Amino acid sequence: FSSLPSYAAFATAQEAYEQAVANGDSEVVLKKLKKSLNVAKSEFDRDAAMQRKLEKMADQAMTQMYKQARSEDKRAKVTSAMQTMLFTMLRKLDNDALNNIINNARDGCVPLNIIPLTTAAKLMVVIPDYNTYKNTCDGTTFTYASALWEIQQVVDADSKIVQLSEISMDNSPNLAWPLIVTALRAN
Amino acid sequence: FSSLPSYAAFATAQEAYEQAVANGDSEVVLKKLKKSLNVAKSEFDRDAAMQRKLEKMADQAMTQMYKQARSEDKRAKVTSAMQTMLFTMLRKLDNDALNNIINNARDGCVPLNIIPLTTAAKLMVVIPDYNTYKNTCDGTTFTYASALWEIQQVVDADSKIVQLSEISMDNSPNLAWPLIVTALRAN
Amino acid sequence: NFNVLFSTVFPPTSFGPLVRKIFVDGVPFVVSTGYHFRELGVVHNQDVNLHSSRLSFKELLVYAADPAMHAASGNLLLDKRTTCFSVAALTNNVAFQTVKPGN
Amino acid sequence: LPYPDPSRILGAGCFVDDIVKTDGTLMIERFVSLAIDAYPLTKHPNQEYADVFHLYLQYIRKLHDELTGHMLDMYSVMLTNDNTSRYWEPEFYEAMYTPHTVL
Amino acid sequence: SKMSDVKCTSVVLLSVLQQLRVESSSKLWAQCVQLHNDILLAKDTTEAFEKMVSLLSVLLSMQGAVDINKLCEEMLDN
RNA sequence: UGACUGCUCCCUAGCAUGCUACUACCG
RNA sequence: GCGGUAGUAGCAUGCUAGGGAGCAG
Repeated sequence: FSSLPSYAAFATAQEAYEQAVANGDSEVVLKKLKKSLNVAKSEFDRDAAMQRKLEKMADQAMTQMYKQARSEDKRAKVTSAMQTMLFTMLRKLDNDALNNIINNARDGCVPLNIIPLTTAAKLMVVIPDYNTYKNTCDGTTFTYASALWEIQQVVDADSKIVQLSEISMDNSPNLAWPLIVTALRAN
Repeated sequence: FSSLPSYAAFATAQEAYEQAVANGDSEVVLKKLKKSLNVAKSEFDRDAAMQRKLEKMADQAMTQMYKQARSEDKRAKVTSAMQTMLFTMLRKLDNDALNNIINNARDGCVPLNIIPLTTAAKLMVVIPDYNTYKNTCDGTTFTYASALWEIQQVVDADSKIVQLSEISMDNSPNLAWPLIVTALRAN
Repeated sequence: NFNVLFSTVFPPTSFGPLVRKIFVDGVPFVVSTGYHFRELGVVHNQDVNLHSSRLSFKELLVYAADPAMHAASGNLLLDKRTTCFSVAALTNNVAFQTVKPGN
Repeated sequence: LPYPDPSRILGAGCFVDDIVKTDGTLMIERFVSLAIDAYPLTKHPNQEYADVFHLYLQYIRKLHDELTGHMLDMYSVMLTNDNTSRYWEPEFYEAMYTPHTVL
Repeated sequence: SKMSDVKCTSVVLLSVLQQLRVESSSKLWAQCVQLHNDILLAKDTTEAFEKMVSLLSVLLSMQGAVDINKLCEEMLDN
């Protein structure tokens, strides 16, 4: 309140009225002793009820503008994370076996369900039981999707390496059974 | 209440306006005094309501604090507590099978698998000492989990097939006593 | 109603997004530019550009959400636990998720 | 009036998700929102159903004597029971099933 | 009574067994979840006290993990 | 790891209205 | 003697936001 431009009048009117109490004041000067700090006090309160509103308004943009900054800084951290993805899932397209089906296409459009089926290098087979295993993945090589795949690893549900000799007809009760066979393309 | 700095105004003015009717005076003096009582009374019924709100407010922040500190000691001690809960609850059930496999597995006779409920139901426990064997099983009969099993094979530490006739507080000090007894359920 | 009946005659690998190769600043992307519905037939997108330079925010949200790039960079999958058609395996391991008891 | 299955309201106070209701004093609002649902069981002709509501009003008081008595023996704090007694009286919950909506 | 005290001790027995990382052997966690889901659906206190021996024996066959002696001399069953 | 909607109780901060006393100028 | 005007404190209502929790499909 030490810089409000209505402190001078209030201060002076207080001094004139209050400080001059000991001195004999007649009933005519008493009006000046009374109706001089009055009105001035009203105006000061008016000069303080507007300052309090300007302060709050001000401290509602120095908070709503930190939030406009925060979000743009964030908008630049996700815009650079999707970019770092769509350029890492691209360096992975064996562009000899992929430009060989987009080319044999009538216009260059192909179904998406035949891209991993004809242009992939690895196969993952998930097998529930032993009966399913001998009709799908018997031996070290097997044919699927008009191709030939050679087994490379057989992990299990626990993710521990199984060998192709632990898989018997009677040792089967001793394996975590969802078995995951990883195979590579041949030729 | 008391002890508030603004309290020596609702005491002097309260005492004055008070005594003022016995001695008495003009209506002017009475009005003057009342317009000092109310002028320095609002100052009391304002500084003893703000406090009235701070005194209860304080006792809330210092209660959320008590909750954020008991709920972090209730979560950091989960392990130690649920094991105590379980054994306080296992004593109250007063079962017979449950109170056997617990006493047996405190002196040493723990199992090596799940206790099966079928009729073949092979079992494997580890008798640590001769007294535990003498109390539990006599002959070819074994009592465990309030059920009777028939011993089908006894095995010392490595693969030492003990015959039931040579384990008798005698030949007994000469072996590796953590045995692995195999049995099958009865009926 | 007729497409519903006539779509049971055709191979199940012909239904789904129709992809094509586009170029965004000299690199080949595979994106979806249509669809083949068992009921509504063949639908083709109206605003597809083959040669672009810069991707905005509204053009990265439509390229990350599409299954065209996730299922063209993952491994083939043959899942015998289910009888539903299976497309691809996005990683090298299969995730098994359980449910805990109550308190 | 609608009323629930008693085994659903009883079994919702016994089984939860840790720190939730493995300590009732840290959340007494869970049991005021479960006694609102159990209120119309007080009118049931079966007296084993009408007891599920009086059991929830007796536990909310237990959880309040403890709370205002656990912060007096470890921290010299004294809570005032003014405007807390409404949650173990059967008139805060009776007003949720009467017309002339409030709040 | 007695069927509600067994149904609450098998909820605390599969939480002790879930905090000991028995979830990392999916050939034994698949039996413990079947002995706990079966006790909760039981309708006799003679065929739920025998799946509580199989389920409890999983904890007493896990050696070092739980100190049985300390936990039984802790103002409990002696 | 934690979807879309709807209802509802409790606590805190801000805005306007409604009967009063206090101020002060003005009638 | 009364009315209007501008601040200040105090008690309830409705609405707009944030936070925690409960139920239903």
